[PDB]
Amino acid sequence: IPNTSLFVPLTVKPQPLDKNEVKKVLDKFYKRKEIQKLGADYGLDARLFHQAFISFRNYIMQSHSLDVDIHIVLNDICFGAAHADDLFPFFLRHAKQIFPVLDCKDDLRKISDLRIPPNWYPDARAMQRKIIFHSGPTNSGKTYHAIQKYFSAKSGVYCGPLKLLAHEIFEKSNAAGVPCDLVTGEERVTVQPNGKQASHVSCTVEMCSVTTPYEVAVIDEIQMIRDPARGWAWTRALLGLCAEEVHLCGEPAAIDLVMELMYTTGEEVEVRDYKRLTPISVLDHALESLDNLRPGDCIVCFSKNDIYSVSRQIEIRGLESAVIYGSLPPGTKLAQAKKFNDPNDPCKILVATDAIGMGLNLSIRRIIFYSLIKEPITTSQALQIAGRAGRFSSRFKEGEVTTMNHEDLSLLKEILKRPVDPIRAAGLHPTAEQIEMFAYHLPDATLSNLIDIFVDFSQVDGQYFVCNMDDFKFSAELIQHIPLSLRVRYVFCTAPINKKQPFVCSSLLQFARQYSRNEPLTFAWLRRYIKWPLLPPKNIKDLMDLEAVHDVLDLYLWLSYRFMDMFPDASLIRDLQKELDGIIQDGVHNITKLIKMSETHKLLNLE
Ligand SMILES: Nc1ncnc2c1ncn2[C@@H]1O[C@H](COP(=O)(O)OP(=O)(O)NP(=O)(O)O)[C@@H](O)[C@H]1O
Ligand SMILES: [Cl-]
Ligand code: NA
Repeated sequence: IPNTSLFVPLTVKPQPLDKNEVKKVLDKFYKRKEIQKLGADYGLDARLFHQAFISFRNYIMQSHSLDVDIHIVLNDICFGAAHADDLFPFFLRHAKQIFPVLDCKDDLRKISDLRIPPNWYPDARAMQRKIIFHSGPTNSGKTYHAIQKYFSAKSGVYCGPLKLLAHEIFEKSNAAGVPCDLVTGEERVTVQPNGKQASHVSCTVEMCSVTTPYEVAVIDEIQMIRDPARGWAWTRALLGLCAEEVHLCGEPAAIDLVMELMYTTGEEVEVRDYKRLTPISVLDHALESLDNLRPGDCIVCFSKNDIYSVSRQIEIRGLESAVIYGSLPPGTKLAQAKKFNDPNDPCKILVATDAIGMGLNLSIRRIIFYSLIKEPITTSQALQIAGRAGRFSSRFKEGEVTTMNHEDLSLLKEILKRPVDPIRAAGLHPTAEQIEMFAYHLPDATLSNLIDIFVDFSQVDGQYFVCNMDDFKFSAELIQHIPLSLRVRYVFCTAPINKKQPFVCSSLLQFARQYSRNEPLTFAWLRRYIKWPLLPPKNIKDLMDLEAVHDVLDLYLWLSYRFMDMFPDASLIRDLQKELDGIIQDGVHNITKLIKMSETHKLLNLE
């Protein structure tokens, strides 16, 4: 069972015998089928047996001094007083220092046993919870029902997939006369001047508390429970929120799994179905040509190159367009959204990625898929994107959907109507405590190696899977040379970073390094580090750089809530970040000039 390729051999350096005879004894020992078979009984397969033997022979041949007990046995084997198999217990103890996993396999199994996840949440197990799955398309009112139920409860928590949604529900709750706190990875707002927690809170799903009683919880986008990297946060909220009613919102493809899980907790599931609030239809004609653009059009693109090329093509036609993509800061996304939505603003076309699928209220008359390749978009993605046309909360009473090119149109019709398979399993991840206990057993393993050994030893029930830890392992490998305690290193490797931006990676090293030296990262120090003041961008690469500085400031903020004394200046950094969002916001308003500079001065080819 255990994958022995994951074991990185530790070095055991060398500390009267005939060394030529001993070698002969060693070489025969290695070759005895009996000895190899006894090796395998103890977990030494061919590779471990081999690697332990190489170092064992090495240690014996090169040590100036052996322990007395092994010395005597070698003397006695050489001189006929002992059988050669008597060397085996020494070889085994040697192997166990080369490969300490061989000394604690049962222990590691127990530590990484992830079966019966609900037992991890004794507070939720200790009370009745009823699960209500509000199932339906986007724009069906499934979310509105859950959220109103939340607004009317004496206490409640909303858990969303996106920071923008946590903000939005926090703003709506307070505007509706319901005191509501905000908890995201980067921000905590306590609205009550008494500093006490409000009885409603709006959070990103990873930040929800599983030890706080609530009358009502809402878990938005429940199907993200199968997300390969993030699904674990949805499993944790679904199994662990101590709410009398747990309201779920999402697609019907998540229902069967939810029922399998809630069967294991003995909790009732009530499904409530919703239909689209307004009409929607797919057209018989492609857009075919950008000449055919009309106010309220949204062209959805699957690469940033298409975003640039399309927004510039639109400009050269004498039209303005708004731009939305995932890595924009949130004040920019909102400012672009507001220009596009304002009927009296002549900017009336939106060029956006699939980031518009959730978290922004957009008044879109017609979705035009620019292409259908991201590999083709999935039925779920298409339906989420499509359904953004004609939202009940917009002035468009009906929605339209089409593609740009005519060949794509029946492919789109086909994708949209194709049945979606039930999702099959819920994500789990190793906790900080589990990895810290692994590290006590295997204190010389690197953290990225411990994660792989944990995953390999772990056991899960049929309805779960262990989430991907590639991001976490990339950070671990980046900071592996910095001295940090296990629990601190774990937190640093969980900070969410875009590993494709060198300045973000350089910043994580810098923050980890200063932490390790007890050197607080102050506002003044950070301001010089990012070379403030930063200037308006002149081209796309300048914009990308600003966005990368904005993410570094997010990294500082994320860390400040885990390490307050070493990142003590969060308010001041937030202020600086808001000035940087303003600069990026003006640059994005002017994005067609940045793009024109990139193409015409930098000669970048956008297609
Ligand atoms: N009864 C109602 N009165 C006023 N507005 C409503 C009502 N029902 C729904 N809405 C609005 O119509 C839009 C769609 O509702 P709903 O489908 O519950 O939300 P949604 O934003 O599409 N969910 P998502 O797919 O997660 O973005 C939202 O702006 C709602 O706040
Ligand atoms: Cl490490
Ligand atoms: Na524009």
